[PDB]
Amino acid sequence: HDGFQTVKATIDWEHPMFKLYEKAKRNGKWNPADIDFSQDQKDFASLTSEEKISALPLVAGFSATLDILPMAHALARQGRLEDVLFLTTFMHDEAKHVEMFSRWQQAVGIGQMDLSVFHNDHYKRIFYEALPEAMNRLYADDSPEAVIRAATVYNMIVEGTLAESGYYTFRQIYKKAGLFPGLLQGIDYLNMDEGRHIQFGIYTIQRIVNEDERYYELFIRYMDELWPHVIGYVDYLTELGKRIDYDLLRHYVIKQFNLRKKQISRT
Amino acid sequence: QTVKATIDWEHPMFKLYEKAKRNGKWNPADIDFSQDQKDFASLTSEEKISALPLVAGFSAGDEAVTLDILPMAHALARQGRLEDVLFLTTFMHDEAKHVEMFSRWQQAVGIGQMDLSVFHNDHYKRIFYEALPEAMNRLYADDSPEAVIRAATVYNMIVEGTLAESGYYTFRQIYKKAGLFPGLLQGIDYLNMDEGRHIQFGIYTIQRIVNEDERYYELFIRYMDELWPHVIGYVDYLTELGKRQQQLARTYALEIDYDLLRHYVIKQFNLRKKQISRTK
Ligand SMILES: CCCCCCCCCCCCCCCC(=O)O
Ligand SMILES: CCCCCCCCCCCCCCCC(=O)O
Ligand SMILES: [Fe+2]
Ligand SMILES: [Fe+2]
Ligand SMILES: [Fe+2]
Ligand SMILES: [Fe+2]
Ligand SMILES: [Mn+2]
Ligand SMILES: [Mn+2]
Repeated sequence: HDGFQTVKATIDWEHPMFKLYEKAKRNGKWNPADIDFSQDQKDFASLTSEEKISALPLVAGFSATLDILPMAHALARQGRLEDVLFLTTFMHDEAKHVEMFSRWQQAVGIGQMDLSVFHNDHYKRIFYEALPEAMNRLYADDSPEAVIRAATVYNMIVEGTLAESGYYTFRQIYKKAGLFPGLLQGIDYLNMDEGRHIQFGIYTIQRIVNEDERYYELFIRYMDELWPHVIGYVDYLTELGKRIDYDLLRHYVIKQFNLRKKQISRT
Repeated sequence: QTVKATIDWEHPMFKLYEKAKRNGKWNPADIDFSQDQKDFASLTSEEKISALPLVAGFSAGDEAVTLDILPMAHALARQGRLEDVLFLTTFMHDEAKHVEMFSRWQQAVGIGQMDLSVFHNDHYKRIFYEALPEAMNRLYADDSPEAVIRAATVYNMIVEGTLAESGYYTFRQIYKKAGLFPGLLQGIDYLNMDEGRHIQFGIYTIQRIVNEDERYYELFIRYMDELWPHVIGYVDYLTELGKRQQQLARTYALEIDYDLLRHYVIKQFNLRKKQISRTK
């Protein structure tokens, strides 16, 4: 350490990531331990076994360990105190996301099911390969390019495209049916958390584009490199369920993906 | 069915995570600092500096540990200790709020542009600028029992368990007694509660490692004593600063017993050693 900002100066109170950190503290007090899951257990019990099986592929998607931590290292190493302050709320959010799904699986009795079997090739290419490789790269390579790639795979694709669509899917299937109210309450808290996360992704990608516009084009190319595995995983889930409007859900994915591109401007 | 569950609900560090969530909802943005600002204004310029060395110690220290906890969370996730990692997210968020609280107090009392670094002497720099980050960053390449005990000893048992605990006692002994800085002390009391969980994580980490090989207990003691000369060396310098700017003690009829505080620092240090046993 050469020195410390809160000794020489203050926190940059006007920094957008400090203002995002404040929002996270106000809006992130929810606790998975407070959610009533007893109705969810009775709803899963009340399902024929045909209906129990059809829910597992989508739930299997969410069963995927502080994925953002290397970004917190890289940005701390650069002296971005406000970002680090925000990223402590990002990490705690993700601990609560693992907690909520774990508790819900326990309540409905599938926490010991090996849900891995519903991860096809395209899923694994995103969650087993591109996400951890892009984030871990940042411990050795913190370049403008490496940071945009990390934020694209994780914040714009994994959170901003796939998770968003999964949450919308959960409301479209179960909220309408009046099923699984504890799960849906959890989903709504996760969806609010993930909004701040996507905003950190957008801000990170953009303060870089405000440097050099060549990177805006890296952003699009990286977004486009991953698209075949987003839609390839979506199609596999579509196929399994048909064996609930699957064509408006595939359209929501496409909608979300192009909407992520539009939140980064060239100027 | 057929696989192990994701989370061990009974693990001691999951229990600690659940308490951090329940007990850790305070927000520095809620603290009323308007009486502090009025208290600081009314001080003579001699009285406006007797508190600043300690604030300097805490602002930097809280900043340092916010940056420097990240390797421990890396190492423990790599060892598959999911429940520890869940707990360490509350630990990390706690420390960001501690840095926030101190910066807000500096900002509110009008000293936001003042460079408080000058109150970091040589021994302060050797712990917070130097030994803390080195021990923690080591865990990126070397996550052995030995490296983990050293990190948890410098961070939890010395920095939190000795220096910070003693700093909080100092604050209550001088400013709570005088009725100064009511917002700062409200923060102090919040920080003190959080830090109980942080020391407990250090105790549990250090102990689970000693329970495997007893040779590590002795490493622990040696690391504790290696750090002591810079602990007491920083404490002696702050003592020297207070004895020389006695105007705020005079004004508020405070008998500041610098030897009582020095004994508290010695107590805390011997007490952190005692909370680790050779056997178990
Ligand atoms: C069954 C209908 C299929 C159509 C909708 C497909 C979208 C589902 C996406 C589920 C994957 C979400 C993965 C969680 C990401 C994370 O770890 O934050
Ligand atoms: C005159 C007696 C001096 C007593 C010692 C005072 C110590 C000052 C505080 C500096 C340490 C702060 C470390 C922060 C710990 C954390 O944020 O986890
Ligand atoms: Fe997220
Ligand atoms: Fe395919
Ligand atoms: Fe602490
Ligand atoms: Fe000395
Ligand atoms: Mn999440
Ligand atoms: Mn602290």
